[PDB]
Amino acid sequence: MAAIRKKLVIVGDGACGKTCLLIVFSKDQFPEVYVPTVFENYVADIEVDGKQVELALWDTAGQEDYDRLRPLSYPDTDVILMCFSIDSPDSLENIPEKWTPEVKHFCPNVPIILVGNKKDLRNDEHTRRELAKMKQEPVKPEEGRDMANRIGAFGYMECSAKTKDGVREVFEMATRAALQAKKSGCL
Amino acid sequence: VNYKPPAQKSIQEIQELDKDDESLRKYKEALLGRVSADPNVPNVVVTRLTLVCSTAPGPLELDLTGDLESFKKQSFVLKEGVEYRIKISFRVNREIVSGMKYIQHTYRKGVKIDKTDYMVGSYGPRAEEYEFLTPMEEAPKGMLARGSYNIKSRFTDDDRTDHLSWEWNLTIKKEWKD
Ligand SMILES: Nc1nc2c(ncn2[C@@H]2O[C@H](COP(=O)(O)OP(=O)(O)O)[C@@H](O)[C@H]2O)c(=O)[nH]1
Ligand SMILES: *C/C=C(\C)CC/C=C(\C)CCC=C(C)C
Ligand SMILES: OC[C@H]1O[C@@H](O)[C@H](O)[C@@H](O)[C@@H]1O
Ligand SMILES: [Mg+2]
Repeated sequence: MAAIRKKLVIVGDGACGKTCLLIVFSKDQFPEVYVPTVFENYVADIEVDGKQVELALWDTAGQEDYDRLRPLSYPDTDVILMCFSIDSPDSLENIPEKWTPEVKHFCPNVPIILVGNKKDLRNDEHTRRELAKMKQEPVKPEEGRDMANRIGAFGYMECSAKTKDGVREVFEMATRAALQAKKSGCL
Repeated sequence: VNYKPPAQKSIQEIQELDKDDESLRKYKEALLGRVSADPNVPNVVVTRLTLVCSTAPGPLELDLTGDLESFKKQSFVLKEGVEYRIKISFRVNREIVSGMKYIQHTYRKGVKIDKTDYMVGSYGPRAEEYEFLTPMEEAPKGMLARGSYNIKSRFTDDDRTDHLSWEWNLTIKKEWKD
């Protein structure tokens, strides 16, 4: 009985809330003072379904400037956190347009968890007021869930890193997807 | 889908970008190196192609460093119904390989009967040799599956380079060589 090691990579649009999500789950504290562009590789102990798991957390740089560098983290990935922001419908649009194409390309069979970050801003009035000027509104849970089945993800989850709500349930589902795999070869 | 390949960028260009972002400087340092080498060598050099099998009497190997013509002059036996992985051993020297993958067309008397491809992935340059294992797969069996096959193997990447192309022969018997 030795701890299982699984690799988790998190991708998604820039400033959509990736790094903060990682820091919160890792250190049980939302960083209000300073937030790195990319978070150092943290290994987080986590137990799911009676299984001890060492979860290696890999942050990425979602900028287009690193479209060539970012894929270096992809090999040996066991589960991936594809993220968008609830307060940015534009970020959701990139899920089937930019991120699903990349992940499925570099990580052919790695299970995908579609995550909706900053869900605390869904019923935030300031956010809605600003989004109204673009004929836009916060993403609905239905919209997220729809996209998840569309990209063939293992499951849809939403959380708020700022309130720490939903974070746990995400990384638990992520770990579950990582902990599992007809016939293949050259028939 | 479909996926558009990354824009061309040397490693030097990458380290220059956001030069004073410590979190991003560590990130690059994490993925890239701490690399020097002969500029006259290919950026990518696939060295071997090893068969990894529990049932196999011993590991079988495709040396891709020599005269690739020799593999037409010989065959490789594979016991039917065994499950195996493929170990790809390659080296990266100067620049990033973007999404290197392994294309394998399996012909039989000029007839394409199978097409398999594995995404090896993206790798930066380093001294230590790289290594990629395919997930566990199993060879076929039956009187049809048994026989001799003609294989065209190829290594490419997202920049449509052909790092290596060669053909070889595979024979599927009831038992191993010995
Ligand atoms: N309201 C809200 N804001 C957040 C949440 N998570 C992150 N943020 C803020 O949004 C920005 C996201 O930064 P970061 O996580 O580093 O983005 P990324 O790493 O580039 O994806 C930061 O300025 C955070 O303060 C959240 O759950 N709710
Ligand atoms: C039908 C496709 C066949 C099974 C591919 C067989 C060969 C491996 C791939 C590589 C190693 C082959 C040994 C060195 C003999
Ligand atoms: O083997 C990798 C090779 O890929 C080609 O596209 C480049 O022109 C070479 O500089 C490089 O060495
Ligand atoms: Mg960040």
